[PDB]
Amino acid sequence: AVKRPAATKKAGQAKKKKL
Amino acid sequence: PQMTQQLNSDDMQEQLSATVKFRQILSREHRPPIDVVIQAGVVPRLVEFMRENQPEMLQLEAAWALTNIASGTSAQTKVVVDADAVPLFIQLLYTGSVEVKEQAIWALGNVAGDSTDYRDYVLQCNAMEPILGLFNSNKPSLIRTATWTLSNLCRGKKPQPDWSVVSQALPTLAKLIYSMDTETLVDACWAISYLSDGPQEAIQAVIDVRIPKRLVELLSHESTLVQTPALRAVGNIVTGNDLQTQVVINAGVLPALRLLLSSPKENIKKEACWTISNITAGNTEQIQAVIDANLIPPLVKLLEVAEDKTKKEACWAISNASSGGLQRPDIIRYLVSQGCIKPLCDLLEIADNRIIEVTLDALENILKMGEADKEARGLNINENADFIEKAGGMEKIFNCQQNENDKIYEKAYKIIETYFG
Repeated sequence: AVKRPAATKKAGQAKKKKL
Repeated sequence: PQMTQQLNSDDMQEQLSATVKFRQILSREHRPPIDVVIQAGVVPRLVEFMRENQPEMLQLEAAWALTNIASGTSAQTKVVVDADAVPLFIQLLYTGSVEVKEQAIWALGNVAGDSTDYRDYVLQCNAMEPILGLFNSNKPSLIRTATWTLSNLCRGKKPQPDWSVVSQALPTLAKLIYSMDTETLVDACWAISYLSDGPQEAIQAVIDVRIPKRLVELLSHESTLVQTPALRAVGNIVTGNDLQTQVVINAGVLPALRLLLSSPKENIKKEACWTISNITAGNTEQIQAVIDANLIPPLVKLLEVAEDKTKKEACWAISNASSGGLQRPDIIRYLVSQGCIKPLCDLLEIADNRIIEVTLDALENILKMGEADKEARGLNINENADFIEKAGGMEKIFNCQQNENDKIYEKAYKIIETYFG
């Protein structure tokens, strides 16, 4: 059949503040 | 200016007291005065306190402060990047103490996660080597930040990062997922989902370093912060060929997917349906394995009562499996006995044209098997045609004949004329 790559992208937080 | 004075001062004890100050003002939970600090022009001065010759304590506060400046808008980040702070951040990973490395690694995280170019930049600076070298430490806080920064260096698929460079992290990553620390487990999984997003070579590299087995365990991890990126990663792996997909199957991914289909989170169910559809796009044995794992019943319910985005994913999974009936007819007879026909028809009046096209393919496969059985046995009627009619499905396949899409009408036409004349 057909293997489909994901259409919606995903990732964690691009940046973080240190406290 | 009382602070800025002590910063630009030649007094050793004054320059530290002033650094501590700028740090704390930018370490506030509320809106940090990020622009007021840059306004004072104290950037290159704090970059200057990250050089070999500075006290351990002055490098710690200087780097800390510089980190929360990069953690702002792209502009506030570019102010730190051009003050040539990157290469000084990297060296500090080689020469600073633990406390100091924790500050410089974090800062490299914000700089790498700002854009595909600052990412490539930090990598061109050869920061991969010293970063991987950091994991020879046992300090969880240091490990967490290093995993997150490492995370940001693998991220980004548009301008894809250098593979001969980031594939170097795999060995480290393979050890990291055996960590008991939740946060660490989250970033390790994100990094792996990024790396798994490539071609058949990448996927195979993730497989060679032996990540699949533990990654599957992580699907049933306690926190959903772990499950999401782990699921995505396992998902990307099954976009590979049949042999690669089999590896994930042998690691027990199917029972794990059954659990995820009942997840309180809606997006996890969606990605679990997606993942299963790429498994039913496999060979006979793999479709048969999905069936044995008992995945169809909960997949059929989702096809009838769930968010349209999930229903679509479920549709692919069942539709893909139905194409397997040619080599093994019980596959389709099984789907039918589980009530896939009604939920399938009910999806014919949806807005998406590609889903309608995929739904109609499933129904045709079901009609075909129904016809072969009619002739093979001594039947007078195509039983799957009746099921479809009684489910109000024949009226909908009929309306599809008036859909502007070509492939749809032409197919909806073949069905009506061939099975409902």
